[PDB]
Amino acid sequence: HGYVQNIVIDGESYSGYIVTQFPYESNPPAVIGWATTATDLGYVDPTEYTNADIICHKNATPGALSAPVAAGGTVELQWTTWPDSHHGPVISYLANCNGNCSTVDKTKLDFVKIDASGLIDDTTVPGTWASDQLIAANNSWTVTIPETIAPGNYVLRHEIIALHSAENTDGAQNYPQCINLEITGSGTASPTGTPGEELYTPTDPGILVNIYQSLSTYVIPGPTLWSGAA
Ligand SMILES: *[C@@H]1O[C@H](CO)[C@@H](O)[C@H](O)[C@H]1NC(C)=O
Ligand SMILES: *[C@@H]1O[C@H](CO)[C@@H](O)[C@H](O)[C@H]1NC(C)=O
Ligand SMILES: *[C@@H]1O[C@H](CO)[C@@H](O)[C@H](O)[C@H]1NC(C)=O
Ligand SMILES: OC[C@H]1O[C@H](O)[C@@H](O)[C@@H](O)[C@@H]1O
Ligand SMILES: *[C@H]1O[C@H](CO)[C@@H](O)[C@H](O)[C@@H]1O
Ligand SMILES: *[C@H]1O[C@H](CO)[C@@H](O)[C@H](O)[C@@H]1O
Ligand SMILES: *[C@H]1O[C@H](CO)[C@@H](O)[C@H](O)[C@@H]1O
Ligand SMILES: *[C@H]1O[C@H](CO)[C@@H](O)[C@H](O)[C@@H]1O
Ligand SMILES: [Cu+2]
Repeated sequence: HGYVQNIVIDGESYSGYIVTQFPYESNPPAVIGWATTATDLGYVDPTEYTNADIICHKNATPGALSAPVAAGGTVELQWTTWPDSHHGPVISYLANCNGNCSTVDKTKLDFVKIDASGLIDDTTVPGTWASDQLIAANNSWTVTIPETIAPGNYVLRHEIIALHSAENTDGAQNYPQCINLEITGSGTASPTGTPGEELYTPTDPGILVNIYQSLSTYVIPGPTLWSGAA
């Protein structure tokens, strides 16, 4: 359980959607993070992989703000304290809004995988994962905006999938978090994305998986990493 509470881009800081506070305010601030009803700080499970909740988490609505970032620059996402038990991959996607992201129809976002890390080392079961690297780096993850991606208004969908109960059908726990970015630069690529409701299935090898054994490989779920990615 947890959420993205802060975002840093080239020395400027942007509050996340503080789901522990904003849902209970009459006038919460405008932020680049999407609002969600995931008030218990929980997850989306595989029974919702074809439903709108998997896109940007439960009942999510776009943030009213966007953060500028140069193509080729970095975006740092700062999570709340992530529990070590929640081992799994850390996956990040960009989707062009082709318009103002704050009024986008989230079912029309086609997500391009631009960053993904999975099982790092399994010499001691259940292994060291991207989520453990995230914990060690001050509970944060940094992604690079591909330098060739065309400028525009994009959603960054940043996600931890916790696998500690994924040995059972519908056991995986997806924690997606969306923020709005205004990407600048001289990129010209418009890679093909995947609709959020088509990213994952409940039987994917990285989704239905028993991490309490030595794994020789872990297939990170979702579409292929885009060749333009860092
Ligand atoms: C989430 O959206 C559904 C579908 O419109 C709605 O029925 C439900 O009440 C919402 N849940 C909230 C706002 O907590
Ligand atoms: C994008 O839409 C939001 C929500 O209506 C609005 O507040 C904001 O001003 C818009 N951004 C621009 C650059 O027009
Ligand atoms: C570590 O994370 C906290 C909150 O998650 C943040 O306030 C702090 O600036 C971060 N430190 C660095 C060096 O990024
Ligand atoms: O449009 C998708 C396409 O965009 C990139 O710029 C190319 O390098 C290809 O490797 C990739 O498949
Ligand atoms: C490691 O070993 C497993 C069998 O457990 C294979 O499925 C995998 O391809 C790799 O060789
Ligand atoms: C667990 O054992 C497997 C072989 O099945 C190795 O691939 C892995 O590195 C770990 O030693
Ligand atoms: C082991 O093999 C799988 C493919 O079966 C890869 O996806 C993984 O990254 C590792 O190389
Ligand atoms: C990942 O890579 C494959 C080809 O390697 C593409 O077909 C796909 O669209 C994604 O960019
Ligand atoms: Cu949890």
